[PDB]
Amino acid sequence: DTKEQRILRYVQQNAKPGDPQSVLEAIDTYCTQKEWAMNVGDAKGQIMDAVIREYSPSLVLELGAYCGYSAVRMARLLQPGARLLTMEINPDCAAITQQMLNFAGLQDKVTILNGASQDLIPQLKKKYDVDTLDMVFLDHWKDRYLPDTLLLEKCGLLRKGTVLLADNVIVPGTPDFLAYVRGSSSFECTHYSSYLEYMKVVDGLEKAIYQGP
Ligand SMILES: Nc1ncnc2c1ncn2[C@@H]1O[C@H](CSCC[C@H](N)C(=O)O)[C@@H](O)[C@H]1O
Ligand SMILES: O=c1[nH]cnc2c(O)cc(-c3ccc(F)cc3)cc12
Ligand SMILES: [Cl-]
Ligand SMILES: [Mg+2]
Repeated sequence: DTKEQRILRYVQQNAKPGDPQSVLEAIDTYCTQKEWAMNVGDAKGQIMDAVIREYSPSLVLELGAYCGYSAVRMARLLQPGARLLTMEINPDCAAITQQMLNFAGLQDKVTILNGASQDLIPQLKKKYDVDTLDMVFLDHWKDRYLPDTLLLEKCGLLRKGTVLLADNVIVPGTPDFLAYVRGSSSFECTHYSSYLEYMKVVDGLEKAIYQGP
């Protein structure tokens, strides 16, 4: 079996069904004591929780699901009837994420879309009945962050106040995306310095709030 399958099985055997916080703790314990994995983790996750609670977004888009850690982390703090869509290119990972959300009791709040972000984004309005997004979590692949931000804008999915939250802007790093948002009048940017998941290595989140054309 794969690392991701082992993480899910660990959850299943060391967390409580229906209890999101127990799911996060189990994933964090496994990835600290057994095998590292690229979940946003607890240090950055606490900054993410702070953001979610500030904005209480009704519709969140996540780019990059992996095993579902971040989807559990966000979806557990959404208000009733609020929703998360998450896009995942790797079908094995999509199936793990679904099972993770199911285990957590969050499946009614989350839709996992199996496909590439750049193919799915153009289908959100007509196929997923989306108007505009309240928040975007970018956490898929460093080289897609800029192109997919620009695509989201093109497709009319951002509105004044939409919150872009970007993982890994330091490690692996996303220099094109950062230089672009920081230098654009269309974005109000703040940097949240932290650590790479499970590691004593500096990393951070970028918050970029869309301000209109
Ligand atoms: N273009 C793309 N579209 C969708 N998913 C992508 C993608 N490029 C990479 N990915 C997916 O992005 C994920 C990065 S890891 C995501 C971690 C997750 N947000 C968490 O914190 O728990 C991987 O599962 C990878 O398959
Ligand atoms: O590719 C990644 N996508 C999404 N999130 C990531 C993430 O949080 C960490 C890393 C990562 C960081 C250091 C390293 F040595 C190897 C991989 C990659 C991704
Ligand atoms: Cl951590
Ligand atoms: Mg990440």
